[PDB]
Amino acid sequence: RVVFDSSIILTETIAIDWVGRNLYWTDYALETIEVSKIDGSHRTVLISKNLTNPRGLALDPRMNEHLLFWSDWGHHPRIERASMDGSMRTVIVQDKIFWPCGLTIDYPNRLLYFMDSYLDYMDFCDYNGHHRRQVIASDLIIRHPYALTLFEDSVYWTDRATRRVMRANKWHGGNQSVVMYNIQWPLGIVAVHPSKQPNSVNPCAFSRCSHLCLLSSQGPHFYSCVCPSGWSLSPDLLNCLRDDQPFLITVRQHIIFGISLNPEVKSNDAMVPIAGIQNGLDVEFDDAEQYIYWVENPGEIHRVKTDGTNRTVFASISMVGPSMNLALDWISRNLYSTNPRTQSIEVLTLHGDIRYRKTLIANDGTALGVGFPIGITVDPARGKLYWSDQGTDSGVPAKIASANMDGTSVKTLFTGNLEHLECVTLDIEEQKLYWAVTGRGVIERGNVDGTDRMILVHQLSHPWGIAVHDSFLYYTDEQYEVIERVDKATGANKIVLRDNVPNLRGLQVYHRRNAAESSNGCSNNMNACQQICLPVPGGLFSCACATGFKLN
Amino acid sequence: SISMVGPSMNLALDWISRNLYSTNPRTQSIEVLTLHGDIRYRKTLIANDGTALGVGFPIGITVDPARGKLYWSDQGTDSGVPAKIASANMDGTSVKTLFTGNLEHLECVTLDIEEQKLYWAVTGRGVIERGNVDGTDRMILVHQLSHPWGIAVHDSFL
Amino acid sequence: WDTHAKIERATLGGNFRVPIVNSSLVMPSGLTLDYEEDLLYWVDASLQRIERSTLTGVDREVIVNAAVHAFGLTLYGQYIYWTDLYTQRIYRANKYDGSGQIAMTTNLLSQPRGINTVVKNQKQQCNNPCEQFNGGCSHICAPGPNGAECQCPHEGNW
Amino acid sequence: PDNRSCSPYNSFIVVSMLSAIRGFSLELSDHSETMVPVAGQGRNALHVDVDVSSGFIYWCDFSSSVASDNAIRRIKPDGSSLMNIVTHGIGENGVRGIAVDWVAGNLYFTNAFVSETLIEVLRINTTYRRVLLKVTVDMPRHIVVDPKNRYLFWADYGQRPKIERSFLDCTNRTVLVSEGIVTPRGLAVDRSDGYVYWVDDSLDIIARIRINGENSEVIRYGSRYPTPYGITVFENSIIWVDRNLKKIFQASKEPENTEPPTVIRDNINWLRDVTIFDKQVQPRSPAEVNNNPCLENNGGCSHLCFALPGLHTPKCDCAFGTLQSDGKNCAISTENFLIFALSNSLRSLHLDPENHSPPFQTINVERTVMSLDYDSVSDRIYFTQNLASGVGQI
Ligand SMILES: *[C@@H]1O[C@H](CO)[C@@H](O[C@@H]2O[C@H](CO)[C@@H](O[C@@H]3O[C@H](CO)[C@@H](O)[C@H](O)[C@@H]3O)[C@H](O)[C@H]2NC(C)=O)[C@H](O)[C@H]1NC(C)=O
Ligand SMILES: *[C@@H]1O[C@H](CO)[C@@H](O)[C@H](O)[C@H]1NC(C)=O
Ligand SMILES: *[C@@H]1O[C@H](CO)[C@@H](O)[C@H](O)[C@H]1NC(C)=O
Ligand SMILES: *[C@@H]1O[C@H](CO)[C@@H](O)[C@H](O)[C@H]1NC(C)=O
Ligand SMILES: *[C@@H]1O[C@H](CO)[C@@H](O)[C@H](O)[C@H]1NC(C)=O
Repeated sequence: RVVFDSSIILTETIAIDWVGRNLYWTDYALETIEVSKIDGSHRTVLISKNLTNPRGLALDPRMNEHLLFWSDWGHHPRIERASMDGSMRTVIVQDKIFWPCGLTIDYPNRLLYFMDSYLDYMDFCDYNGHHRRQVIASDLIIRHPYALTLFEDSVYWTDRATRRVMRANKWHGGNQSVVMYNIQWPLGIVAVHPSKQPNSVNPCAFSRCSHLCLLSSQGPHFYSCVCPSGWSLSPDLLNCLRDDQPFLITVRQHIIFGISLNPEVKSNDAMVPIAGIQNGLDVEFDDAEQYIYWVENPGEIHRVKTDGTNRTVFASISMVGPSMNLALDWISRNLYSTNPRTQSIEVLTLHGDIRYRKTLIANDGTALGVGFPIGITVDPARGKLYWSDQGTDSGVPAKIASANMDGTSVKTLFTGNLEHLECVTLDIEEQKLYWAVTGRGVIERGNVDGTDRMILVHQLSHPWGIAVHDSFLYYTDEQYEVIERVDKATGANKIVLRDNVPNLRGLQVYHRRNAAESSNGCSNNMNACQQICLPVPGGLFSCACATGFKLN
Repeated sequence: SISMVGPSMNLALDWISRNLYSTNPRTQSIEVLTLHGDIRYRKTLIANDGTALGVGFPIGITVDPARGKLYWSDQGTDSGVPAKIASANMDGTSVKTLFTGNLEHLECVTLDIEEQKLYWAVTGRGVIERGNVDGTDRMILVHQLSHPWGIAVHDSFL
Repeated sequence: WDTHAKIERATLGGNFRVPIVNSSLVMPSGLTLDYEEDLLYWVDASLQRIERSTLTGVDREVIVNAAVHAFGLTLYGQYIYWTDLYTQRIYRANKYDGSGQIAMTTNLLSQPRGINTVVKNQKQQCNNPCEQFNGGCSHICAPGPNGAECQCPHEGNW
Repeated sequence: PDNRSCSPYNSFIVVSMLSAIRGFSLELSDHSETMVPVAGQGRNALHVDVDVSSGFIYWCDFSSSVASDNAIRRIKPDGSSLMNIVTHGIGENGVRGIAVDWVAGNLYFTNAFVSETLIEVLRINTTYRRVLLKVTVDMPRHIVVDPKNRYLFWADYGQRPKIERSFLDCTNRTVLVSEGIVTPRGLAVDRSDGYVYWVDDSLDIIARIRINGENSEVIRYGSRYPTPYGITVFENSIIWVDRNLKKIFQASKEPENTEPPTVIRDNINWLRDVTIFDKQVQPRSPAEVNNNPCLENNGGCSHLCFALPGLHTPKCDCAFGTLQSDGKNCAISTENFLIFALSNSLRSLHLDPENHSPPFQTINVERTVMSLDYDSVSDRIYFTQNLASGVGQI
């Protein structure tokens, strides 16, 4: 059985805290050391800062140590030790290390064994790293070791180059042996024996931690409570209350992160980061259910909660059809999408069990249709739909058009100087539209009525994503590899949230939906329409029907 | 050949001074080649210098040897150069943007020397526009075209 | 290199062709002799190991256990040098045990076939019995153990 | 200036974008190509250095797929004289840096292998070629030479990245910068003021440091300059290429300036490196190079001439053999050494790993040779050259 329903990828090593009944692992994709209970209830990033390529993990949960070890083979390779709660982080070994691939612990002797796949040695050192000895060095037996094991006085290591597990003595490496001869990829090795795990008293057995209890080297309790991502620890230190602050949902290729809106916090853990996606372009969130909707190839929409749970395929191309960009109506429970193949704007019903999708606006040959929509945004309260179209050579011009959320009364708000028009976002509070023009390298602003068009930000290379929250405009530039925040009024005070982030994409602030303005035609008249309800300006709801059916 | 002269995409020949003006696809620049004499000399006149007055992606180029003016059509680039119908002296100096805007998928541009007017085809709008060599009197001459490619003006016919 | 590979030893005249070692040998190569210590060293590409033995062959110790197609071999000082066909480089190890297995050269472009030592200094000098009137031989002379050993042309029957 | 005559360009920057090597004028209003572009099949120019006095433009080609493409070549600005300077011994990762000592006519390059790097030197127009340094833990990639100060600076972006300064023979290695540097992709030396500029695309920082450590100041930084890949210093300005922005910027070399950079060219793809081709940046007068001993007749050295700081006498090394008592001639080494037969050649190796100069120059032989035996008496090495499968020969 699989421990985690979500796809936690690039788990280079796994360490089991048998005393605390917790699981520790290192995520190479996120470059973080994450810890969770053995079942998987609460996964939390334990160490994130100053960590590039964490490979190799080790635990000493015995009551007197409660220590953690890991090895990094990236910039400035080293082996670090920290208490199993994440505190007291020190670099025990940082010299004569190039590629510290392997790492193990000899619990009785208090010696940790590690290997280098480049310098080709097998040394061990005390917990503080003061005393260091070499077992195997300057030997062709060790060519590309990966993992290590220590049963009694025998050390077993797997070499990926020689494709053979080998055994020798753990003090001088004399009794060399070949346990296995041909393994396609030996990689990790573990010695399954009760002696390998010394039993000890578990302080967490009687802890009052609400979500997670982790052993700590610091006394007197020798344990501490930990909060899952998006949660804040109460001063009582035993109960964790859920945080409610908004955060930037920064979408990149192959990963989606949650970045706290405060520029001071440089930790990408405002939520459980989605991993394993392919060509992520845009994202939408269901605040009420704490869901995150994103689209990945081929034209398929997936959803997961903010805590990395229930990650499924909400709607497939087989039933719903292809979709590229999203815009979620949180009032009427309708998900508006842009179809890349058909070059049209559609709507999908989240409410209920059966998924109904219909095409609202299609390329009808006039200048008021959809030529090649890139960004779409919705205003459920006012029943207006705003989208950005790059246009086509057939006659449809690059435009920022508007329409009612039933697909009627289309009009061209803005046009001209919209070369390489990117996604467009809507500020509901001020009824203004923010869009990014890559060709001009600017972020313009205009009213929802096609008036007061102004250039908010100048001198951009390839702006991709735009999000407006409170009085700040958050945008991302792919070529600059930067996420920047400016005042939405004038775009003057520029603050770099993140930098040197490759393959940036669109983003949206995970703000709390305004509960006051949480009613429209469909919300007030639920179940009136048989299949699809669409709000229209003035509080009137227009019933529509899915593909293949017609309204009676 | 590309070995001696280098790559070239579109041509515009000066029949007075025996110079052949070309458009380099790889370098995104406008060059000139000397037909007269035996040795072929080529130099780059206008190159993408980062300003809005350079050459982003030139598609059509025409020359007026008598008045010493060079007119070309550029589809522009996302770097900042806009889709334009620009003009310059035939030595590569004094560039200026005669026309801009509504030039999506701008095709080749031809010059009517007799009237000093420029004819260009905008595929995106599906029209064949007309304007003066001084950036004035821009009018739409032909409507309802799918993908107009070539334009030639002779006598009173287009 | 025939089946059941043998380290066949004899005199310079081939008086006593006695195989020193015949077991645990597939493709012997790079035979070397520890003159200072009177020992026999060799490598085997199929076995991928470097072993030493007494001149008679009573003792047999595997100096190097891990190797990749070790083909050449030579000995000098307290170090033993060999070449690998796979990594294409020259290594070095302590002749007594092999502790200091390092690489003497980078990844050579081609495969190093045979490695030898140039003893510019005094080599294994030993008075030649063949010096005195061809060592009492009317024909070719071979200075074997305990006096010279005369040799005869192979073409003729002698 | 007569407005009728033609003369070749004397001052321009040579940009080394992977597909082709092109030159541009420093005057922004000039758009002419200052050199015949170097393009063709298999052109992957990692770095470019120029020898102004001889009028040559060197570059290092790298190709993982094809081994024959990995070479160090040179060509005159008019695109006339192209010859492969270095083609044999290039490692798996290829040549990763070129520094040309115009004063002594020595070409320094960092041969890169799978697990080790060689900082080799080649005397131009000759066959002498010596591996000055062989390192494994460090990863010297881009190298720049300062003959006037008799120093050799390179950049390392491997584990424990740093910028190292060493003498012209790579002896007195000192770490100029060890902190605040991650990926020093590109290195340049200001000849006039004795500064070592560098660009770090990982930290998005353009910084300079004097040759003797001391002042380390940031010229440019921030969200902008996302990926500077190569820098060069001319007069009071630094010209650097940015891969992401596809522009060749130029700004004042002095720090604390805030004027926006000037763009020389735009929309150019796959920018790698830039260098300045001018007689000013490569002085050759004896007073200009602080009386460099290797200026004349290679300092009288038979194989290689290195000018060390303080030592007015030209230190001489040997590409092969050993330096004799005369100090300027190289003869065969008199110490015992190894001899090993490669497939097409017979070579030699000293017993001491530290000494990299072969006891004698490599002798190329027939298709295959499978043994070596040396007869000192006759000073000859017997070898069983197996010319073909069936054609054996002693
Ligand atoms: C290696 O050999 C090449 C080819 O001989 C040398 O290139 C030559 O370098 C000399 C000195 O720089 C050049 O002389 C100069 O010619 C120009 C006009 O072309 C003149 O204005 C200068 O005053 C000077 O006389 C020579 O032209 C040039 N030839 C070629 C084919 O490039 C190179 O210098 C030699 N380098 C070494 C390390 O010896
Ligand atoms: C990371 O490194 C920086 C620079 O040395 C240091 O200021 C910071 O405290 C370090 N943080 C951690 C978690 O090691
Ligand atoms: C193991 O190594 C020790 C020390 O070298 C040695 O005495 C012993 O004989 C060896 N035993 C085996 C099984 O190799
Ligand atoms: C060997 O060959 C040489 C040269 O032909 C000849 O002088 C000599 O007599 C031969 N035999 C001996 C015993 O050296
Ligand atoms: C070599 O470098 C050291 C500093 O590491 C310096 O003190 C010494 O003077 C240098 N060599 C000379 C010129 O003696």
